[PDB]
Amino acid sequence: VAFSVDNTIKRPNPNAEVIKELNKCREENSMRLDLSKRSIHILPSSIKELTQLTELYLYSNKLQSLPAEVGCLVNLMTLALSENSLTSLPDSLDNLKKLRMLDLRHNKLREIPSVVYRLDSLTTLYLRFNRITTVEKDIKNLSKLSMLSIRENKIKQLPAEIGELCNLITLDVAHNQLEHLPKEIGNCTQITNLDLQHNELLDLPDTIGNLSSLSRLGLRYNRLSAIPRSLAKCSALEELNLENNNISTLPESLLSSLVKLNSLTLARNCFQLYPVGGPSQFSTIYSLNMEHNRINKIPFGIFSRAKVLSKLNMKDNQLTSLPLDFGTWTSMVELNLATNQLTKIPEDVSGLVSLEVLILSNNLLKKLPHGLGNLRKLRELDLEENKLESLPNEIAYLKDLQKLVLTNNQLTTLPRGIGHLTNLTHLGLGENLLTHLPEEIGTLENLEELYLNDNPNLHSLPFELALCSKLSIMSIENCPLSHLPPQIVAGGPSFIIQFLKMQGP
Amino acid sequence: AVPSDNLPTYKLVVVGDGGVGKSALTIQFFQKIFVPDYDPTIEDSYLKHTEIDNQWAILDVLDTAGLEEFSAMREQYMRTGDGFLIVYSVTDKASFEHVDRFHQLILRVKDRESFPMILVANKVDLMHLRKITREQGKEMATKHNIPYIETSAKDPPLNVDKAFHDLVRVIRQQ
Amino acid sequence: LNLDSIIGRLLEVQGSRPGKNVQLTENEIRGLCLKSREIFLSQPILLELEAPLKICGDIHGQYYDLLRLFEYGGFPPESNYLFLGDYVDRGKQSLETICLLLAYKIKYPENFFLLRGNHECASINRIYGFYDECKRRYNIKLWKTFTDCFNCLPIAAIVDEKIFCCHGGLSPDLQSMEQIRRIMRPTDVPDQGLLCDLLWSDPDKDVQGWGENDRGVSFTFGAEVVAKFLHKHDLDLICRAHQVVEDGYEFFAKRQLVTLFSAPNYCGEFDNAGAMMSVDETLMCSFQILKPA
Ligand SMILES: Nc1nc2c(ncn2[C@@H]2O[C@H](COP(=O)(O)OP(=O)(O)OP(=O)(O)O)[C@@H](O)[C@H]2O)c(=O)[nH]1
Ligand SMILES: [Cl-]
Ligand SMILES: [Mg+2]
Ligand SMILES: [Mn+2]
Ligand SMILES: [Mn+2]
Repeated sequence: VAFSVDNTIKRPNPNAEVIKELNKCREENSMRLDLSKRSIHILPSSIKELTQLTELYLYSNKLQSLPAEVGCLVNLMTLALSENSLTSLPDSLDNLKKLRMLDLRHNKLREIPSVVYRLDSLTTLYLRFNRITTVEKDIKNLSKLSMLSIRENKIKQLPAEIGELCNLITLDVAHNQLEHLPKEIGNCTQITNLDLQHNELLDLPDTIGNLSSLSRLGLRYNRLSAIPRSLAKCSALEELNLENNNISTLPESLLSSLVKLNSLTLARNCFQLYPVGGPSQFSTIYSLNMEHNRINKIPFGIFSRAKVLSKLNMKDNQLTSLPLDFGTWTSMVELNLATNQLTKIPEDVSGLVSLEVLILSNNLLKKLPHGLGNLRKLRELDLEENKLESLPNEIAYLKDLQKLVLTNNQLTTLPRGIGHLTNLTHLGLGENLLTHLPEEIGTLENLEELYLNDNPNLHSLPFELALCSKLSIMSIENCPLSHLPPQIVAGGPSFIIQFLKMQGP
Repeated sequence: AVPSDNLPTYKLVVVGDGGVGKSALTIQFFQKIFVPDYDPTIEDSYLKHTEIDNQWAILDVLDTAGLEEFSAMREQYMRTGDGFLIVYSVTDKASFEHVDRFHQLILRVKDRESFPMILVANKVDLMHLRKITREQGKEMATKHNIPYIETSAKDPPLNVDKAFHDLVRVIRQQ
Repeated sequence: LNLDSIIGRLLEVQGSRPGKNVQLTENEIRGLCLKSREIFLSQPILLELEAPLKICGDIHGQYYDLLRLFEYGGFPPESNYLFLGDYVDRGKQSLETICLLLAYKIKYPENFFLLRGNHECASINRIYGFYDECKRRYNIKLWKTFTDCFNCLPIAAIVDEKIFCCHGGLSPDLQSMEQIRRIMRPTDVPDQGLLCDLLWSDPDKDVQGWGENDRGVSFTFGAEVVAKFLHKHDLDLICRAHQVVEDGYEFFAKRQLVTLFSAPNYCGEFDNAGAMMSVDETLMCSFQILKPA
């Protein structure tokens, strides 16, 4: 590095412990050597004398390359080299007939070393966070591999010999540039954890269904356009995440055959309708995430058999109404309907006794329906950026309500029943048309945060507000407060609280 | 907020079954965010300069593998640690049962009768899915004679920094 | 097709008087943000770039100066570009700047790179004008989409294993690059930690080691810290931004650290020039300076 400045050239001008450890290991005849985290740049050639070593740990060092003397350690079974500057490996490692695990994570390998392809005794190989761009056909020699992780590389395709590794249990090729998965992957019937996330896959091979023991399949953030029907044979899958793909439809028998499916994610896809099938397809999932899609209608009776479903996310969709059986979702706990074209909430919402978190922000709601107070277990209610005009008096029955958000709404006055929310700790009233606050606001002992900024008609605050001893954070920005002295207003929230407390009757 | 010089280094190792929330707790402690997605961990190391009880220290938290497939060098990483967090999920009985196995493994690798460690009960926010009660956790902690704490990695965090600070205090005491 | 049309509509204002806005529909900007977020998540958080490369400092919404920088250095894909952050706020045309940068990133993912700055945060945008501009010209949904896109931006880059590029500077907690590699995305910028120091720290000649920062967050570091970091990590130069410099560039720790600022006449109150550093295959860095008006 040099700098061509001022019409000239300028430049940025600014192992005894290892030897002792090697001598100690030789004297003690130890079968394990740990030289990790020692800032070693060049490994001493004297290590060749330690022929009895079976485990060598050189990770977290500055090794540019390993000396050829390492090949004399024929008894090595574990070789840890993660977090180094290795660019290649010596060919002398062929003598390591007993090597079973090789760790090469976080290195500077531009390609898999040729000597690694000859270490047929390896059962676990780590190649994460390297610069590898291709996998040679010599991978077939490593038939004994059971764990292969080559994620965080620049691999664009996998050789057809990957299907000859019948002993593979976990295959990690995530965060690569793969565009197609060879059909030979179905020959590795012992694979239980296959990771394909953050790739450029366009489709999955029809032989993926031969992985009867597969339990984890990562397909999020790809270019998949459809799911093959053979995936239904993988009944051992626990979660099916398809976030950020081009999938728009699913096989009818896919979700039904996934008896062990506990969660389903279809976010950031091209779905315009719910997957075709009966209610039985959702009978096993605990959570259903279908946000950022273009779904406009929820089918009637879709969740009739979904007794276990508790979380539903429909954020950022094209919903304009709700199904007539909306009140039958008695098992619902958290419901997210934010960023939709909903204009009203049906009166059947009173039947959601188990509901605890309800989000209805960024909608076209104008009034909360009567019967909303039946939600005894409701804890969080979000109504930010709506067209609400007034709040129903039934809101006083939300004893378990803890957080209430009403930012960016056309509310003018608050009901006098808001003082019964003894568990309320957060109250966001910013950007509203509040002329004044009710005197009952002072009974909220647990209220900790109150937001009142950007209210143009809030000319005065009730004296009962000082009774909130737990009130720590308050926003009063841009408020006129014409009924209070300007000095106290300019002093800050603490000055306003002190003035209210001193003048309190 | 400026750390002083010649700070002592504490090596903290987090152990437990797969999916209990070790990585989520570590990320919440360091990056102050909650990762909703699940990705099995082979080995991850984190470093932070923090002041505990008005004493600056360097915390080197090491995250191990909860899955048997990914637990290849777990014993080696545990051998180099100074303190251990035994994390189990209150929604998983198997994780709570494997606490005994993890404690025995720690004792065997350290070759000591007792060692600084803390039993951590994670995912306590999932009250509807909770299967292990607080009484069972304290009973397990009392038997092994180790501190007990309940944590929640999901926002808002619950005692995420408290567990690591208590482990550092236990290391200092012994 | 559509991306080329967007780029052409953004570049057609080149050569005209400053202040002329570019009217793009909300759907196009949303698509640009989504595709840019996908590409950002498709690449490592710690970039490993190769020369030749152009490195630029803060822009802060000065679109016409972004255009001047492109004219001086060559519009893509003629030359590779690396931006160190702070593309929005404190500018009248932040939307045009960010849209052009995202379009160039989408069209040339492997030759165009954008690093995350301290202003690429929801809290900072809500205060320093980007939220106001988005609300004035569009809805808050676009601002939230921009926040989601910003949360996935990479943090630091390394050029030819000798130059370390970041917005703010060094961190006391930074002891290895794997720590940067382990930062999860998407994420908001915390008030403390490795990410906060990497986005907020500033060098200071009056500090021996680490010291308090006048910004009220992160820390300041001296020349000895830079020298020790370079020696430990076997690097040669630290390239940074975040701080305004009169000449557009300024060396620190005996040319071991360089601060780059690319927006001339910053905020309309400074007479500083904008500089861009060009790196060739031989790592012979050179600075192209945009003279102030
Ligand atoms: N709701 C909730 N989920 C949690 C909590 N802690 C962890 N999780 C979830 O637990 C799952 C696994 O989290 P990880 O951090 O990967 O768990 P781990 O035990 O470190 O995983 P391994 O490294 O594979 O053993 C993810 O779905 C997390 O979001 C918590 O406090 N609350
Ligand atoms: Cl700034
Ligand atoms: Mg983990
Ligand atoms: Mn900045
Ligand atoms: Mn700036």
